[PDB]
Amino acid sequence: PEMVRGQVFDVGPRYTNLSYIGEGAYGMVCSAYDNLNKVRVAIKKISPFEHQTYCQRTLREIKILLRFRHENIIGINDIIRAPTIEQMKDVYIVQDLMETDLYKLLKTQHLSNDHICYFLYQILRGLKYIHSANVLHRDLKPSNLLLNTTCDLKICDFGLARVADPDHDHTGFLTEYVATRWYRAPEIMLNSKGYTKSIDIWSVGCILAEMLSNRPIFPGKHYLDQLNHILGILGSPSQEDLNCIINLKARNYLLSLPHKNKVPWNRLFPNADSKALDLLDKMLTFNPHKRIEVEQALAHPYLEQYYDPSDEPIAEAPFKFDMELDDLPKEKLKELIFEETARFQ
Ligand SMILES: O=C1NCCn2cc(-c3ccnc(NC4CCOCC4)n3)cc21
Repeated sequence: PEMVRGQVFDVGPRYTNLSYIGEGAYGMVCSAYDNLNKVRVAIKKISPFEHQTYCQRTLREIKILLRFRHENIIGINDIIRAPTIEQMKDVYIVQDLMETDLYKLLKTQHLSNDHICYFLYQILRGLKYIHSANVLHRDLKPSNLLLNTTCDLKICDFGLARVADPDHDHTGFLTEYVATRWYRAPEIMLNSKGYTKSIDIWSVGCILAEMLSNRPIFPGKHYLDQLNHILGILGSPSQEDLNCIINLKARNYLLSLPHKNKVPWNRLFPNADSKALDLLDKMLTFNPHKRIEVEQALAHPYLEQYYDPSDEPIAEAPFKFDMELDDLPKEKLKELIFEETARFQ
């Protein structure tokens, strides 16, 4: 029973030579050698049966990643768990080992325009597949973008993912949100539940600004401060942008603010490619209805050396509806996780 620094990692005999990677709200990740495929892999240990929320996230991810098959999306090679529902306390997700992530890379490395261009193309190609399956990632950020030595990119962590539900997206002002603050679209704080595809596009726009300068574009220190950073760059929303905001608390908050001028992209990023800044502007549009869609972003002149619609595949079977796991307790979801992972036994 290998132990990765004070913790049980029961993955053998197939997985040996274990070394710690990271840890978080997704469980704990480690590297290990696979004696069957003769290569090193990544193993994610999840213990979700204590909390119902963790049961949802585990099932969500397993279900999505098992259906998805795409070069720019991390696959699941194996799932390790106990032979019975009674003995099952943990779930181990085995994935292809990646060398690093874009969060770690941006902390120490300046990217050339060619690297920015290629990484962005890959994000969008993976995102086109995700959205074609009617799925929203909802937590796109540099630590969820994995890379290898040849600059291949894979989107990981679908724990917070949901099936798109545009008809049920409206909500009140300052309504609680789970996804990472710096990459949150402005509508999240105003009137949106984050149930539309446009929320992922905003996150990609933030990632692009981050690749251009090695600094987050909207580094809010807390929740309402996020919207101050966004408005501090985009300027005051137009009358037309405000007409889409019909709940009065959000509307009157925006109207109460002093007039702010848009900070031009060329001043924020004076070394950036003019086409990169034109695409950035379209992804970081205040109005989510006017915001560029994934297929238009792929067709933008900035990505013309890579744009090939016949080599940008879509999902064969989209997810019809969102799984009603909001009220299902940790026991019915334990049986669904057990059934979903049966194939790997
Ligand atoms: O689902 C996940 N939640 C968030 C964290 N996370 C990482 C992975 C993962 C998968 C395959 N390889 C690697 N390699 C690492 C990348 C970082 O730098 C060291 C090597 N990481 C999957 C997840």
